[PDB]
Amino acid sequence: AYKMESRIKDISLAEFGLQDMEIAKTDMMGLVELQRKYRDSKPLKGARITGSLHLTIETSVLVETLYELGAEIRWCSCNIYSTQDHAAAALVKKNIATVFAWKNETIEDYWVCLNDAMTWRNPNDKDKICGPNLIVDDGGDATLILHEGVKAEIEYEKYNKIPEYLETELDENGKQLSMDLKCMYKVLKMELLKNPFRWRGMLKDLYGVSEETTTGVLRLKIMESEGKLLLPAINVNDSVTKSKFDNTYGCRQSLLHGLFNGCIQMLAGKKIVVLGYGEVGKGCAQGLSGVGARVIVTEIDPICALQASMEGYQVSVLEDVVSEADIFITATGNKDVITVEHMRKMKENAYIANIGHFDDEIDVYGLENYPGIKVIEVKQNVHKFTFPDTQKSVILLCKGRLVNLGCATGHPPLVMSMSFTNQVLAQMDLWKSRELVDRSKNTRFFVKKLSKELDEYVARLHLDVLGIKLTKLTETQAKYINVSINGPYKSEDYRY
Amino acid sequence: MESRIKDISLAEFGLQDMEIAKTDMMGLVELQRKYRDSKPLKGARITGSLHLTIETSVLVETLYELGAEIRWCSCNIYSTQDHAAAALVKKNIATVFAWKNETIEDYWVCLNDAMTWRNPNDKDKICGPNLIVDDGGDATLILHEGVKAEIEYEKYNKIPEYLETELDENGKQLSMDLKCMYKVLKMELLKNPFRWRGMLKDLYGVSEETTTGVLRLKIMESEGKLLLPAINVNDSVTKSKFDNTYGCRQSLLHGLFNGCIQMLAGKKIVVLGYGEVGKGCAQGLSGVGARVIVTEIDPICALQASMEGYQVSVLEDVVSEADIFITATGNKDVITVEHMRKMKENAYIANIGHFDDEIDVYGLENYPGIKVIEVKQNVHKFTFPDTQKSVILLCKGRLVNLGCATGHPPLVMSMSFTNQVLAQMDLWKSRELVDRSKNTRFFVKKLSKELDEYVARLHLDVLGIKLTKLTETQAKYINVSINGPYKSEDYRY
Amino acid sequence: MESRIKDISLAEFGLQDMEIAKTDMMGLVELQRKYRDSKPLKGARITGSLHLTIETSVLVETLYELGAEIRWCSCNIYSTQDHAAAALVKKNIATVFAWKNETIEDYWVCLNDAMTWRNPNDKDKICGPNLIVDDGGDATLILHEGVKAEIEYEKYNKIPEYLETELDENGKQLSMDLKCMYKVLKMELLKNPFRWRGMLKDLYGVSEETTTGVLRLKIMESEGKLLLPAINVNDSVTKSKFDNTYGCRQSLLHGLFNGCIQMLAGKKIVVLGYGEVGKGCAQGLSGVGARVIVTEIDPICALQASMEGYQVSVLEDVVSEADIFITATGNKDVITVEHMRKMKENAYIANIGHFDDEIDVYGLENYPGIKVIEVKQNVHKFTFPDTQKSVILLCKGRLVNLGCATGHPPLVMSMSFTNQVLAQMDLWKSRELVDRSKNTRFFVKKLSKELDEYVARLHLDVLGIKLTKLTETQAKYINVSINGPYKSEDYRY
Amino acid sequence: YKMESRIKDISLAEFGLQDMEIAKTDMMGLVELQRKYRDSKPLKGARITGSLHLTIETSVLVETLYELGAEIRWCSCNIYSTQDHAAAALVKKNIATVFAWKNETIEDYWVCLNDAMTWRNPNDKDKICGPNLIVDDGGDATLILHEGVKAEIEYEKYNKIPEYLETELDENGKQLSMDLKCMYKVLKMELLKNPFRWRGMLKDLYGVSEETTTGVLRLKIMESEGKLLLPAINVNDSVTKSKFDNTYGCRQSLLHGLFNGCIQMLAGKKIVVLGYGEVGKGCAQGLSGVGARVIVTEIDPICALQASMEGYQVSVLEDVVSEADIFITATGNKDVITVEHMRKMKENAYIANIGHFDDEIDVYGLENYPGIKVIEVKQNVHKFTFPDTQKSVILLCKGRLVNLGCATGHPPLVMSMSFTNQVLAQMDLWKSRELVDRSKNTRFFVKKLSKELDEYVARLHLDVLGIKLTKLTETQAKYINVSINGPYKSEDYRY
Ligand SMILES: NC(=O)c1ccc[n+]([C@@H]2O[C@H](COP(=O)([O-])OP(=O)(O)OC[C@H]3O[C@@H](n4cnc5c(N)ncnc54)[C@H](O)[C@@H]3O)[C@@H](O)[C@H]2O)c1
Ligand SMILES: Nc1ncnc2c1ncn2CC[C@H](O)C(=O)O
Ligand SMILES: [Cl-]
Repeated sequence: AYKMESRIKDISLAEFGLQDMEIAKTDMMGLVELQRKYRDSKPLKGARITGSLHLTIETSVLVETLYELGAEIRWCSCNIYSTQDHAAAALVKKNIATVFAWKNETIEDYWVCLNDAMTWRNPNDKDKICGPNLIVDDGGDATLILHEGVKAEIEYEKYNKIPEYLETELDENGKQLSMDLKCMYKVLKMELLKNPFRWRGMLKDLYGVSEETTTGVLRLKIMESEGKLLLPAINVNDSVTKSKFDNTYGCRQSLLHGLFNGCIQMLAGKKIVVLGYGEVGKGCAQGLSGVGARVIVTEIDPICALQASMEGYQVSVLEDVVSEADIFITATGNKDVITVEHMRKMKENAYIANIGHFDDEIDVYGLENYPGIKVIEVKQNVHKFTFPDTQKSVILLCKGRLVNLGCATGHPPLVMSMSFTNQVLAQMDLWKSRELVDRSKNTRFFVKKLSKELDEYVARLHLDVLGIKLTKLTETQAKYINVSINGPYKSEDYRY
Repeated sequence: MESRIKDISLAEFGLQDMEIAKTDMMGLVELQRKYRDSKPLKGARITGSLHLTIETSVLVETLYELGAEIRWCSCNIYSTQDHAAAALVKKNIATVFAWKNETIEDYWVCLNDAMTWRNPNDKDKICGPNLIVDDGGDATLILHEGVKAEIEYEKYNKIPEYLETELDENGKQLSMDLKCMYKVLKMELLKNPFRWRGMLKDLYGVSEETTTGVLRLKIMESEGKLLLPAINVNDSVTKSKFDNTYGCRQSLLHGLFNGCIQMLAGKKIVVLGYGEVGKGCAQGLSGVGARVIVTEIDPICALQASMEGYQVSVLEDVVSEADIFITATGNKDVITVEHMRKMKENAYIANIGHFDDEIDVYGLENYPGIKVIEVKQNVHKFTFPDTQKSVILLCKGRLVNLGCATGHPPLVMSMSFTNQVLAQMDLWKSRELVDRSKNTRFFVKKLSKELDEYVARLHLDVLGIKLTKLTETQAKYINVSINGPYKSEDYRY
Repeated sequence: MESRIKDISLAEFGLQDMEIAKTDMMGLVELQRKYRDSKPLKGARITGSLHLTIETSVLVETLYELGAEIRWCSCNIYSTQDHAAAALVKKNIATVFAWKNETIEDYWVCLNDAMTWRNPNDKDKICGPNLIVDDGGDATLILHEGVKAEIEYEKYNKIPEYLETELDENGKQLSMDLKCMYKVLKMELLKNPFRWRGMLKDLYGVSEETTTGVLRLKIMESEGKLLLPAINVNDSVTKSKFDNTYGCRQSLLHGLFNGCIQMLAGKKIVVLGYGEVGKGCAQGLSGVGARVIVTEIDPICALQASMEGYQVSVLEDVVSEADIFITATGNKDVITVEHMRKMKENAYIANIGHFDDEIDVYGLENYPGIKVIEVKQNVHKFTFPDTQKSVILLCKGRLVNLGCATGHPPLVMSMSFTNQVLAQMDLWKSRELVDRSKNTRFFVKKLSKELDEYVARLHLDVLGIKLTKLTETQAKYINVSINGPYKSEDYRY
Repeated sequence: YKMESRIKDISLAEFGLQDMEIAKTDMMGLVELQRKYRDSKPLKGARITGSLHLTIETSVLVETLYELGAEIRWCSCNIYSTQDHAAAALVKKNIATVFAWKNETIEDYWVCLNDAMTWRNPNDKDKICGPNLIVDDGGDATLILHEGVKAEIEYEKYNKIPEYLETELDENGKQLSMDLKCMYKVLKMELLKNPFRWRGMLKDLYGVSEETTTGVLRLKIMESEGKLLLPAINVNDSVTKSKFDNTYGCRQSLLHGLFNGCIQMLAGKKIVVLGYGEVGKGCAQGLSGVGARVIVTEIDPICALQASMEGYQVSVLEDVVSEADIFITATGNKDVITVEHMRKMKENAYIANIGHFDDEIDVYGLENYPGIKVIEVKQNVHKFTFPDTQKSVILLCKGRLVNLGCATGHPPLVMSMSFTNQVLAQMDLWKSRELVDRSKNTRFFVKKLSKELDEYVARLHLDVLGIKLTKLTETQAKYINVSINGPYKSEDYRY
């Protein structure tokens, strides 16, 4: 059932995956505790969960936790390069989940895999096609294919034909659509022809989505302000134990791993430009400085720019340092941060990489299609592009995809356990409140966050890993600072 | 002879990494530009025993462009980058005996093969190298032990019984490296017992790369047993204060990130030895949030660690609570099987020193009832049967930055190897001064500060460094020449 | 397992009746409409021991639509309606072990089978239910007596003596229900002596339907021996004040009309017990002209009967003159063999309490030389040899409304069963809060007044009830919320 | 006896005899008559044909007539009211020759009645004759006799089978009821066997005693038109019959009929009782007894006010047809509930009749409505669904008297009171037989039993319920102007 239906690279790699999961668990005490505490009561019993999140060894422990808490699971990765095949094999081999993921997927297969993960069959009702009850999303692709599907079906009924926007290679104003959109549209057209009520049919049983990253939250917020969000949502990224640990300390280590694997050069003494000084950019700069690099920051936000200056970093606009810098790292969550025109001005063998969720930060398409460009594969997922006029080259790590997961194996278990403990709590919250979702009356959905009580709980579960000894307030002390001995200890607007 | 590498087809990826790497190896690039026409090393036979990385192939390419004939092998069983080896053979730069994941027996055969040259006058007769590039002293050791073997072979006119026994002087099992070296020596005594002493007539010197190899040279020098001139490359300022410190700062982290799946942040990481290597390791580990705890025998180095805010303890007081252990002492028996049994569940262990001796890997592997599983390529989890607790060892205790990663980056290696080429050029030009006819003793010397500063000058443009020029009056005030040297001989930088 | 019922071909009749019944079971209809998609009981395994009537079939259907997997049996040998059981099996709504006119032996086997679940992981292993819907407490009893048996079994490493004997502690013959339960318990000790205790880990609660079952839960709670959380459904206002009262007002009459051919008008009919059931019985009997005489032990209840114009006497003073006797006490030995021997020729006897213990049927059946004839299905005339006098007993003293008729009608059962579904949802939603690690003590609780009023709201439309709404000023004056609850916790309605 | 009888199953006999003995504990009037007259046998030699629901209670009536010396033939007066174990008991003991079973077709009903009226000549094997006396309930036995006589006169007048017997329509061109077509089918058949059959029975017919209101109505109509062909006794209007059986009997048996046929709770429901006469009064009382909200319909202003005095709403069917839950007809009239009323009722409304005939409800109109879907809910209970509205109504036992169609009728006590009147009426008719002159006058009347006998029936049942009657002193008897032994009330007293 699980092996037949799953689509993975190689099932024989399962044991390596299982051994790694067990080693990782020494530090993932949040997930370990959740399994110990809830594997019998099963708070997610009966829930069909579709996950779209980089299928790493850390993610396998997340999936395992969901499974032990009673859920059935279908999973895919949210990036073509991030899957670790031995982690994927472990899940399939142990019948923990039906998996559709492998390292180095074509963009076409990426969308087929996501759609496959969203496609369920109900054994209690003639194996009728249905959707998930809950979604674990990272970047919003699962949430996007649902909403774009609903949109495609409404447009389909309106004129009783395939929408024209799904059959063209151009967008609203003559520009070539990204390959990801063309590949998603190809799947949406394929599903309209099979059943044009598919996506709307899924809304009946869908009780929520828990989003992992900043870019996904951005997408959720935009839908919410337009009144187009079709299901409840929990913003996992903005938990303190997520955004202030994963985004920061996780990248501090994983960026370096990615650069070490993709870039052969010494980082020490190099001028490295970190574009964006947010939670991710802060961790990146700290890591880079930690190994002797001279970090130059770019920012649009005056507060973040000043914070960078307070840490001793030069803050410049890209145009003033593009011709002189050695390495460029985008961490903005924005688009067109590094253009082809910027690339043409870079010094010989300047390295370029992105750590934001999507490749849009760098004009990778513009570079690959530059007339007369020459490309060489330096190593797996590292390419050198040479311009014909100047004969100068630039080296791009993993086609602009998040470098820590494209050129390395992402953040280590400890911080992923903090992030994933929030995910499990979010999934439990959405499932346990499923009765309160009413579509025949309200229809308007919102984005929320987990309570500070839970947020603090995530931190408590990981203290023993590092031998942290916490102090306990006396009754008189608690009253003095106006808090309960058991927390929460900070006001809702506290920034840590 | 015919090169022995893993796969010749990897050559293009190797040549391509060499060209990228050269963007930063301006020392070697300059030496090639300046000396490729005059070829100051023309006619020289050079045998090298040094981790065959991409950075090393640029060193080999540089020795080749300067006119030397070359034979090479790696000085560790796991440090060879196969594509780098392939690039060298593909362009006939050198005859190579190297591949990643060699057995100890094959390591010694490769080395022996790299030292074997054929007579440029005759054909059927054998000879040795003129110059040696060594890292750790293994090429130098086999030469000396070979001579020592041939001498005692003639005296008692039979195979010396220490080459046939597996136990040492104290009845304890010899290391696999010694047994495999002794196996090779026995074979050469039967094939030709004048081989090692035959090489002495044409040996003009050795240039040693690392602290541990220099230690071996100094011991042979004090006993009056050194058989050729030697240049200590490790102790150039542009080698010891850059490669050992800043190179490890980045390469230890690379090795740990590849071998150890866990987060270093917040972990109590013990760095055993706070010398040039240890200092760099500590700095890197701190750079990614680790809590570094240092062990030392030298009260000066211990105070230095404390001045950078590090706790300084004895291993026995922290072995049960620490998370990761990193040996950087260049000593032996620093981590014992008894230390390992007291470690917490899934504690990580690794060595960055030149030899595996720092950790008792043999005692671990041969512990009664031990259970071992391969976590990934060159990472093993050992589980003790009495406690059911496990420890994870990176690459069987071999230098972790080259066993689980690709070693230091090109910039610092270019500085280290620029010193190697200059040392080779020095030994070669001074060959007439080596007089064998009268048993004169040989010595260990270092490169001049003039050349040491030169190495630094050649790499300033890589990082956009702008040097200030002294005025004539300023130069006089501090009593130096405008062109250097700028510091007295005992300056520590 | 495969269901064990009388006849699957009766399914269509059952399905039609269920559909007609739903016209009045608007509590269950609404729960299905509102929760069939979200499924608040999804994945829960529910075992039910409750008279399998058409009304119960709609309860089961409701639990199923809300997501549970279900196994069901009846809590009386005569109460199952075969067409109701067939409907459930035909539609795959539940696995059923029930049929009308079961032997006492088959009754305990059916209950035991209903409690047995195939483990979804290891198809070759057994497990128990997560939740239990009980009526009278036999499911709860067999579980607790099972645990007791296994503990006593390991304590002396042999089958406990009390399970292998036909006598009770005082040498008196055990009731057939106990002998048959014990038979099953001995059979399970030999198969798997960890069965019952193994079920506890996944047991989150029991919701109890009737007064007698609640008494049993209350005794276990005070002794500290209750093994799972419990919800007392009987004592919801929308249950005890409707089903027990008005349900019996109609179903007692239906039972009597089917079993007793004689006219009720003018007869002296003794109603033993004037509680919630007796009150309804008395009202129905006098509604068709009978002269009701009440017996009571409670002075308050006795006064209430007197206030409704009924004579209140002790059984002895009227046993020789009364025509019909109806027990509604929930007690035992209310009608003894000696009472029966003093009754007039052709006196009728029936019980409406949960268990047959109210009448000494065993003593009657085993009276020496007693003659018995079957008047009709489940109606027997016993003739004493010494007096030649006869008494006519309805369905061997089993609850007459369900033994000689089809029990209460759908409207009140919907009110009772809507309470059952809410209790099950409550127990399932808070399953994570149950813990057996800390070795905790379990309790009996009741549903809130908010939910109790909601049950009533769900049934107002059935009868065209137009409810008045409080103004904001009125609500403040009587100190309540416009949306209720409207009465304090101790309010008696 | 066992030779001719047509019943379902003789093996049910033991259960029937056993129920008879249990029933007799309360049927003290019948037990007393048997004890007083089994030796003198006042009905000795009388041939009695009965058409009255063959229940256990009726078996006791037949046993009583048999003990009193009569030869008996019996059938039921409804296709669903027979209890098979009761019929079997009579056949096994040779008490009577029986033609009756539960769930007869309408064709079989009339054949059974015709067979119960046919007697073999006591002085000849070959020839056939009629009964001496008739015990009738609803008037069907009486009807077939008169219609038979009418059909014989018509047959001889035009020397051919009367054309109203061959067609299946009435004067208006409307389809005849199935009971009329099947009766005519039998009357046509008998003209071809013996066209003097019915007139030949007159010679020996000494009278009929009628049980129910509807049968009496039929008798009163024949009497007023000068067409009654034999003396008749109105049993329905004895005080110990109409004020007990009709009222208290239905109070219990309507409920038993409803509880068996209708799965729903009666409490709180709006239940319409159409007709508030002796039957309706008892019905309303029983329904209220179990919490129903009774709504009464009436054409009689006196009866309507009576219902209002007991707290019942009085409405016209049209004003409540859309909101009521259950409808019970107790009028003895026709077309009280039409198809159009049925089409307006709420989803799953229940409909039933307790009057003697199904005519009160347009059952034929419902069954033949175009596109109607019908399903059997249980034995004798059907759900009918309309195609345009998709709404349904559930009819109990095709509109036949519900207490006997869906249950087993009144209990023994009141039936004993009704049947003690029947036995007394049979004795009176038989004892006065020589006062019937067929040669002289063909002017027959309907009379009732005297108040003395009426009070006697009540006396015979007082001990069943431990009733203690007070005795008048001589001075008290003179003061209220009655005899110490009754009668105690004037003839017009209404009780
Ligand atoms: N047949 C049904 O459908 C049905 C429905 C509901 C409840 N029940 C059962 O009916 C029984 C009574 O239920 P209830 O809710 O009326 O209980 P209750 O406690 O309200 O009433 C029982 C009454 O019996 C009286 N009593 C006890 N022992 C007596 C004795 N020896 N003599 C006289 N009176 C005595 C008590 O004083 C009490 O008032 C229980 O067994 C219950 O489970 C049956
Ligand atoms: N990249 C490297 N190539 C060759 N040798 C390397 C590299 N990184 C570290 N080493 C080890 C040499 C170093 O100078 C030492 O002394 O051990
Ligand atoms: Cl839940």
